[PDB]
Amino acid sequence: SHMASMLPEETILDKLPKDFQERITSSKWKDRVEALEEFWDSVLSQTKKLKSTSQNYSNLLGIYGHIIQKDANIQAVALAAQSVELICDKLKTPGFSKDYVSLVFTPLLDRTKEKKPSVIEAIRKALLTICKYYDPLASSGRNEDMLKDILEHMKHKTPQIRMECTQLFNASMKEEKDGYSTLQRYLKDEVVPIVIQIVNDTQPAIRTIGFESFAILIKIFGMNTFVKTLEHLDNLKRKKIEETVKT
Repeated sequence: SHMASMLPEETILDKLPKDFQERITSSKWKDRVEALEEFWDSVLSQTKKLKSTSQNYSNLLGIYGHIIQKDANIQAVALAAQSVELICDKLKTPGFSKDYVSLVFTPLLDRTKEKKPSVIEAIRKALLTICKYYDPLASSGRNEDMLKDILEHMKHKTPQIRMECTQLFNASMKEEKDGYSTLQRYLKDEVVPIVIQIVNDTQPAIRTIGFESFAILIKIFGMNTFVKTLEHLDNLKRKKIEETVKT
């Protein structure tokens, strides 16, 4: 006698094998991967909607975060990233809390140093999903901590990290449809200085991402507000950016 017809919520914490803790902390690579893969194949991969109430996902997410941050086996890293992505996407907000985010966000940003296609793709997907539910550019300003973390990684000494994190930031700018106010507050004093460094990088792959960043910024705020910055860049780079705005 009610109006809603909803998808039932599911639980997964009760389905973690009793030897999960033991296997996930084993020195043997196969022990960790089998534990991760079996839980993924039989439980997580088929999950459609997760229950938040009285379900404390911190331990599990903490385990995944630790793996992403320190595991020497990139296959275990990929599996952990895939698992985190799933939990965030099926629990959504407010269930997947900022406390939960803290257990996995920096680890993922740090691990963007990985180059193996399948591994970095898994890390990328988890980061994009987390940023979808917790928009770093949120006008509320609630996620500026995440924004600062991303901006800091865009200045990382490791080229792969600068590139991947700048691409993540670009995705956030392109996906934004709920207010540009926060992005604008960070624009001239924090964002532009970093994008300029990316655009002037000696590596062409990095410069390309930088041109994309500036082009996106121009499509959002307009050309006029960046005239001073653009006029200071090398003539060739300015032209590259203008051309990218069209593409």
